[PDB]
Amino acid sequence: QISVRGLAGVENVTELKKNFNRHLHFTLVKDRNVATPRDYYFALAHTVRDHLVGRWIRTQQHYYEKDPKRIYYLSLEFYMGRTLQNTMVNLALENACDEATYQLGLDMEELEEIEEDAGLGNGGLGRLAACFLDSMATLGLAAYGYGIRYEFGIFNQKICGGWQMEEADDWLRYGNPWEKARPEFTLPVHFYGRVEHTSQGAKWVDTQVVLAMPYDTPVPGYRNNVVNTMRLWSAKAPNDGYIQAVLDRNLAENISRVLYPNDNFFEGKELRLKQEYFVVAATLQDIIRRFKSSTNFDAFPDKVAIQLNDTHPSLAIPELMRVLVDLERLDWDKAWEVTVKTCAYTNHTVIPEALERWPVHLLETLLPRHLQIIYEINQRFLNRVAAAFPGDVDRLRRMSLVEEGAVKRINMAHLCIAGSHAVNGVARIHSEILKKTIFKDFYELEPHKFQNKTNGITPRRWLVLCNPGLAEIIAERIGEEYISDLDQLRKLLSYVDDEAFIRDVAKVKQENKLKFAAYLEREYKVHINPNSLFDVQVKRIHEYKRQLLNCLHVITLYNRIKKEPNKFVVPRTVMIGGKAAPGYHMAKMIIKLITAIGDVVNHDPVVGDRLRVIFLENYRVSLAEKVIPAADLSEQISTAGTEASGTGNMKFMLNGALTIGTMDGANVEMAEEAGEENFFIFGMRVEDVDRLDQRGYNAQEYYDRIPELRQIIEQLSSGFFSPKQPDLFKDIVNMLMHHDRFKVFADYEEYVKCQERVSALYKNPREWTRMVIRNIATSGKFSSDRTIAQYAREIWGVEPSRQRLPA
Amino acid sequence: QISVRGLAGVENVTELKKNFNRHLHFTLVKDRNVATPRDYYFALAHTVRDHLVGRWIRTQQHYYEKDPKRIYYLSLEFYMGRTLQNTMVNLALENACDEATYQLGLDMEELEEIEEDAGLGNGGLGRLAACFLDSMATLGLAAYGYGIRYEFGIFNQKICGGWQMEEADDWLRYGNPWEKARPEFTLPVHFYGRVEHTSQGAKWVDTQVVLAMPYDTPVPGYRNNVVNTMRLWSAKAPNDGYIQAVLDRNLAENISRVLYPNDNFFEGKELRLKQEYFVVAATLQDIIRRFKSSTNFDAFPDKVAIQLNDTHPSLAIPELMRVLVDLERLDWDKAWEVTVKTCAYTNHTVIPEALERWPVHLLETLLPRHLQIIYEINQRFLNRVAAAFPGDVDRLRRMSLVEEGAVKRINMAHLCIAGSHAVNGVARIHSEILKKTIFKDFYELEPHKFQNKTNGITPRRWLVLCNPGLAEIIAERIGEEYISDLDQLRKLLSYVDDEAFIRDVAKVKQENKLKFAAYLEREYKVHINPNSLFDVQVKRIHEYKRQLLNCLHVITLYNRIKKEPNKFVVPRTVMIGGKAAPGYHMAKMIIKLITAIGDVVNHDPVVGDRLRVIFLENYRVSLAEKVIPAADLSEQISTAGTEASGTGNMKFMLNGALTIGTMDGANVEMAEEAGEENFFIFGMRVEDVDRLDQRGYNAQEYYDRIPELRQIIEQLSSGFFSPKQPDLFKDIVNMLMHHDRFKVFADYEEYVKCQERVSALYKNPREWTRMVIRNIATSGKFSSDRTIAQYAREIWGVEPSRQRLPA
Ligand SMILES: Nc1ccc(C(=O)NC(=O)N[C@@H]2O[C@H](CO)[C@@H](O)[C@H](O)[C@H]2O)cc1
Ligand SMILES: Nc1ccc(C(=O)NC(=O)N[C@@H]2O[C@H](CO)[C@@H](O)[C@H](O)[C@H]2O)cc1
Ligand SMILES: O=c1[nH]cnc2c1ncn2[C@@H]1O[C@H](COP(=O)(O)O)[C@@H](O)[C@H]1O
Ligand SMILES: O=c1[nH]cnc2c1ncn2[C@@H]1O[C@H](COP(=O)(O)O)[C@@H](O)[C@H]1O
Ligand SMILES: *Cc1c(COP(=O)(O)O)cnc(C)c1O
Ligand SMILES: *Cc1c(COP(=O)(O)O)cnc(C)c1O
Repeated sequence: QISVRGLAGVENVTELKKNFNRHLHFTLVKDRNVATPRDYYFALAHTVRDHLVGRWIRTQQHYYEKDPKRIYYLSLEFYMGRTLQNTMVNLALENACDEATYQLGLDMEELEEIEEDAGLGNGGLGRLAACFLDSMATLGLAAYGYGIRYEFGIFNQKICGGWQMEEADDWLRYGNPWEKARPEFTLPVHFYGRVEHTSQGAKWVDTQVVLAMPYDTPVPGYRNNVVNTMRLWSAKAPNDGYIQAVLDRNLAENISRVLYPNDNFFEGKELRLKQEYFVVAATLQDIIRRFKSSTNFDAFPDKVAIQLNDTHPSLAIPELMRVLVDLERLDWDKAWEVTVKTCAYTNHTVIPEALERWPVHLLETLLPRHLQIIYEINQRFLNRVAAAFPGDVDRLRRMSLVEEGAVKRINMAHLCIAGSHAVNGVARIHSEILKKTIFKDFYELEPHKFQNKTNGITPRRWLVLCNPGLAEIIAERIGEEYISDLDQLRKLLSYVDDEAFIRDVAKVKQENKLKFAAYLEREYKVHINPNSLFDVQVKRIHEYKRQLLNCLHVITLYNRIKKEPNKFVVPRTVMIGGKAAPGYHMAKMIIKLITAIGDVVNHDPVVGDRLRVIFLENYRVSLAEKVIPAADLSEQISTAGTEASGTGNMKFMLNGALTIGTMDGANVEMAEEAGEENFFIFGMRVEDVDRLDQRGYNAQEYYDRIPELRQIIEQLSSGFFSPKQPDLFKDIVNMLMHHDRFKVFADYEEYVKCQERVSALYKNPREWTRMVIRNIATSGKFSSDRTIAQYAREIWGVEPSRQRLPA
Repeated sequence: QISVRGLAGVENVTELKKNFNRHLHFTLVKDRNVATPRDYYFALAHTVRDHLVGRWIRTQQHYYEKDPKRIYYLSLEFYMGRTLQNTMVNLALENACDEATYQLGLDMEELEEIEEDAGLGNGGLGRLAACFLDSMATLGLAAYGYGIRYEFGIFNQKICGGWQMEEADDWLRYGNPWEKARPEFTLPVHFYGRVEHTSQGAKWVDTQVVLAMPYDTPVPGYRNNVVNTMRLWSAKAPNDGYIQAVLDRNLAENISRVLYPNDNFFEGKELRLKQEYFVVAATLQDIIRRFKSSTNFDAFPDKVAIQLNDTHPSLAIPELMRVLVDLERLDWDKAWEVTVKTCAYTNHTVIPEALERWPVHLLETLLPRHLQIIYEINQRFLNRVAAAFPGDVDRLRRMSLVEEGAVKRINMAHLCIAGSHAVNGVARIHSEILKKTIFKDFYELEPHKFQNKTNGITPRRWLVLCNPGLAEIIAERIGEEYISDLDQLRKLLSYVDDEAFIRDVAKVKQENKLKFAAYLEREYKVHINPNSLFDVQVKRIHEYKRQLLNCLHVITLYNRIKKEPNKFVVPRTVMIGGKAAPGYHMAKMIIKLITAIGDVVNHDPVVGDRLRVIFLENYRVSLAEKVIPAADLSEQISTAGTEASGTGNMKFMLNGALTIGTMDGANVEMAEEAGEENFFIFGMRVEDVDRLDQRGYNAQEYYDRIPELRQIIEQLSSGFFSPKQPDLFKDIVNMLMHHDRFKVFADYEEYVKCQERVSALYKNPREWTRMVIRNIATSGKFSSDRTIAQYAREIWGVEPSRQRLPA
């Protein structure tokens, strides 16, 4: 036992054991002689869940009595990962459960590995929602997460012949012990139909109804006895040839069947639009119901805050208007005032292909009334623009919520800005770019709406839970208070010259690496050298994230070794992992290239154990918890101006890895906090990128001037990495040479040079560790508690509280 | 409190209460201030379920240790109804739970009404399976019920404008506390593919796989601590555009989506065939697995008995052969010997349109290997016939498993007889008819195979549970032993002249009628006179059951009243209820006719409260438990030779109703047991029916000779019962006059006369009750415990046991 895991009291352990046996018997209907590890996992899960119940019921009862302003976080993604360990940590039950299971003859880690990840998200945006829920509970806010209970989350990735294969993520197969179905709270959602204009107001009729059934999952705060709720909706068909009619119910229920895995290119698919309205319509009725139980909607914004995670739930704006105007009978102007003061929008990217632009004909058929409301919103908004900038007809077309052209579309981002009192970017540089480029016109019209809220990650899951060894040595010296006040890590700077601490920091990292190296062999049968530098790049596969630039460096290292075999080089294990969206051809070709490189490099006798290339299969939250604590070097190399913020970068910094990256997204603030001397910065800044675009990017120039780069391209073209299929990577070479929107070649030279400096420092164990200490010590700003406290104070208008609850 | 409901001990009640509160808190995650009646129902349900667990685990553990011969009852239908009260009764917890809930300020009856019926059956055949499970557990047999877990059971019937409307039976919406999912025991089921003939045996390849996930439901015996299992399979797709692929999983899972409600006409639908193989394939693998854990399959028949409930699971025969021959490598002759000794078949009807005759092209595409096995079975069987009856070529074509003609079909009944060591009818007269007509050729070839097993009903649900008042007065005089030894009711004959008993029997019936009369107003807002004779006919709507004959009598009574308004007539409340299969036009027209008659009769001032016609909506198991105890007259009027047995008839006899009926099915044995003087028998016997068919049935003859009958037909034709739609019932009149396969007119005169005798007896309260006592006293033979004991001894080769288990 380690301290930060709580106390293992005698009667506490005694109680856990009897309840464990009680659940195995009564709940699982099992007996010790036939129970399997999975059965034991569920017994433990139900045992821990029991401890949540009392707190969950009184927290909600408390909000009913106090009636504080309620925060509603709307998102179509909640990348939760596993729940068991996180629950024990927040309830201070980890050591007790560890002891209790030990006495029962069971290994708790083994049991924890049985839980399926709740992968209801694609990557950053979904995981941000998850960290936010944790921080909002830890800060005592009356917050509710609202989304969709997908029967199938992000697909499980299988690598066959070096290619990605997608497999259904049937995460509910064995059941979900954490959720509680609330069929009694089912609500109706309407689709299609037509709008009738009677004497007194518009009426939406002849609609098809789909029921929204909620499932509640508890969200425990960190040791403050606060347990908030994450409510996820499931689609159900109303009960009203016979056989075919029953079988056709599936049509309606398909709405909550699966998570769309396309995080790169917006697809105007009808099913996706249905999902977006489904979550919005059910959620708003729930919100209003709770409000009416606290008819003067003037106080609505004082009791309700709705945060839109990107434009995915943007229909909340016209839906709130529909309800207030059509159902509650408020006049337009009043309803609009309430709507704007209630809603706030968060943008996550400036890349055009990711922005939602719904075809008018789709909204016309599916949501006829909302389209009319959107047109009216646009009309009134443009009248305001026309009055502020008389005669500027071009601005009018640019700011319109309706885009003209081949097919008319609705720009959901413009809709969100017009209908929100606050719009924020997720990193200082990103928020600035929003004001200077993409949303410049809106900023000039309403400057007060634009804010910045730099992202963060929760130190519970991303430190205490996944790196107990590091959390312990830190606590030994500054206490446990930093876990909910991460800024305290700064006190660690006074230990940068402490020989003992330096030794412990390095020991923990070594232990994490051996632990991960072992895992690689157990569950994947691959052998790596634990003494090599762990060079890691894990995140979804995208051209802008430039996994390709990493590949070029790897090949360069390989070619240099083959050039001078007996020359010493710092050993490296290069790990790249991440999923590619199913229809993203280039991303899939990049995964293939990575494995192809490994096939050559990992079997070259001359290389030995000096260089290894491994593709981490099925990267997901639970895998991130294993690899991040074991990393030495974090690759954050997106083209300057493309990664809005990034969050994986923060996870690595908090866990003892140094960072090599561009001045993009949050990397800028990270370097600023730790000091540029303690970061491995390289490449073009946003300004350099622009200037290059003015001139015109010509990749051929770099190819002609850099011999090493030329050699790599020729190897790719000639089939050096694909003997049986010589032209296998022709698409990659053609993209790099003629239409690379992300300028991979432009940063190649500086990148390779920077990597040499990384290797130089790694050769000096003591100085590498001292730099690590300086990074960990200054990672405090990146806690989602800080992010949430800012949202609370500057956007929602509520004060966070660290005050514990009762028992 | 009443005796037969067990003791309400102090610490037993104390324990139930604390566990009730524990579940409401920890399981339902609720608090007393927001809990609804449904929440209380679930808390109680989980509380009672807890008491089942210990017994369930040791009963199964016991079978593993003793290793007795195992009985497998295969059925595509299990009409279970509600489980809460039945569980309390069998566990002797009813009074304790009643007291415990009372002390908590709750009414247990109210809570019991919240449970949804598990309606996984159509009628008699499905309910028989349910009663059988109860008796097998009560008799200590190591029995397992195997079927399909339909997401939607028999449709809920709504009557709109007098017409039947079907509504999806979403019985799992709020969850099922009685079942335990066993995903760890999932098995693969194969479909389609092709057969490869290699060197060593045939091979079924290129198949599509569908997973079978089992859900176990406990089946408690009556106070013997035995808890058997009913295992129901659910269809799941294997995990191996992306979105569409995931959505298409529904195709595979549609197999267990809904129960086919067509109990009248066989439809060769592919989905139904898939359901039949699905249950058979998953079940047999489970059976074999359990056997191999008890490779000499010679002892297989000594450890396994498979009972086929009708031909629906007949594929078990060729599937067992497939496994033994193709997988286990036994030679054909040996495998066949094992198969025959293992399987037994039960027939439920002689009506040709109900018999399963699958088109060869369907089996050819879906189950190619089974078709080959069936052909081989047929070939060897016909060689035996040819040898026993040399030169009888006609017999060869008649007995073939393959029917020639427009489209080749497989006669599943012939397959079942050839592959079973026992074939039984469900009532003496039915079994005889099987041997004389439909299966005459098979009987002559193998007389030893044919048996009779007269049906029965369980006295727990059909007496103790639904009629506690009657069960109590009986117990007061002869004890409680009759509940599991129904033959003891005969001792009641010595009380036929007991003035006290006569008074109590009549009092209970009166109380049941007032109780039902009240229910009719509460949940259906209809007022009836509790002092009238309750004339009831409840069962599925079929032409052979002749609800139409009942209608003719009702109209006759109405016309007689209108004829002589001031003439005294015994008051009657005629209740008819039952569902019509969705595609059965005539059955739906009959329901409409019933309501139409009520619309006229119930609003005629001259009739007053002397005659009322009510159609009991949504007849199902839970409704049967309410109306049967309240009935005075039971209508069992099927055309002689058409109702194989009937079971509703037995339920009425056990609950104090007199019976008016034909000498059909079990009615014959019932009259034989009680004495014909104590039964209201009328109409043609089977012999009379045949003779009429020889001559030729001419309905016109009856129409011309019976004035009262002529008047009714003219009223129907002229639109007397359908003013706005004069020809609404032209199809009914046309059927009755020109093509009535069931000779409604032929029994009309005798039926009306018999009904007059019923009314005459009802006018003498004392003599009516004495006759009732003679019926109840002789209903012992109709307990499913007797039926099951006979199956056990004469077919399965096992001895029933009344010995209790431990605790
Ligand atoms: N239709 C979709 C569906 C999903 C996405 C999506 O997942 N997008 C992202 O995750 N974006 C990521 O969200 C993170 C959290 O703010 C940022 O730090 C990161 O820079 C951004 O790229 C984008 C569009
Ligand atoms: N394809 C199907 C589906 C369902 C059925 C069906 O439910 N049949 C019956 O219920 N038949 C009934 O089964 C009872 C139990 O033995 C008998 O007493 C009764 O006489 C018989 O008609 C018949 C064919
Ligand atoms: O009418 C009410 N009376 C008492 N408590 C209530 C009432 N409505 C809500 N509550 C409490 O408030 C919690 C919040 O429920 P919500 O509507 O899901 O937010 C409930 O679980 C109850 O504890
Ligand atoms: O290998 C075994 N060891 C000990 N008990 C067993 C074993 N296999 C089955 N059992 C017991 O037998 C019960 C019957 O399981 P079944 O296979 O579903 O019939 C199980 O719940 C166990 O109690
Ligand atoms: C933190 C996280 C992300 C986001 O990583 P970035 O490098 O910021 O894109 C994506 N996936 C998982 C599973 C994560 O844990
Ligand atoms: C007993 C029962 C039946 C069978 O009734 P019969 O009159 O024999 O056809 C049908 N339905 C239900 C719900 C039953 O309880």
